[PDB]
Amino acid sequence: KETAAAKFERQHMDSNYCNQMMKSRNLTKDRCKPVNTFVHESLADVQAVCSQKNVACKNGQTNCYQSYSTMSITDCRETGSSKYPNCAYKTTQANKHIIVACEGNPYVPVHFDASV
Repeated sequence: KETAAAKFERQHMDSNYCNQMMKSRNLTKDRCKPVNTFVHESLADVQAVCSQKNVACKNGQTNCYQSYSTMSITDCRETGSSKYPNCAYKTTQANKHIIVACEGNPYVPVHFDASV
């Protein structure tokens, strides 16, 4: 069973698209997840953000880090009409800075806090 770091990778890493990938990565096989972001950068370059700019997370904890550069991301957002089993997503591609919460040793991303 998955570690938090493994779950982050299955849910967000990817070095219509959103309906296909959300199903493939087991996000919408048994529920419709409202939002999810996929990052199209190498895993090592996303893991490298845990030593970049320290910032407060949305919740006030301080183990969040913002990437110095923008990264290629796809945002998947459920339509207003979506209902399990027929989940449906609006796909938006963008190049944005990512903010991840990091934990562990090695200190690696375990939550996607935001893109900016």
